[PDB]
Amino acid sequence: GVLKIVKVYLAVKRRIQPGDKMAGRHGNKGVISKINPIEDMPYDENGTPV
Amino acid sequence: NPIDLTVLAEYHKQIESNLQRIERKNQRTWYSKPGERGITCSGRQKIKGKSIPLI
Repeated sequence: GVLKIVKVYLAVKRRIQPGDKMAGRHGNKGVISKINPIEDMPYDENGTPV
Repeated sequence: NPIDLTVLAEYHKQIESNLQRIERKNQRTWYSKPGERGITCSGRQKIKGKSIPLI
């Protein structure tokens, strides 16, 4: 019944955003609530943020 | 000398025979049977949905 077939692949790139599910290897799940800037972070005495 | 439409019947038979030959060839090479291995491709056709208002 079919004359010819055209197959089209697509590729897309997914960044991260509030809503995704990340989880460690010990069973501690989580949904990313906020996405803060760098300077609102707890930094230690050496200056590097967390 | 009565009336005559023999040429009409010959013309109509010619149209029918030519159309039957063309449609027999198209239905011969479009619904063929694949041999010993099967259908070498797949259809894969899918239809999604839309947002259709109802005014």
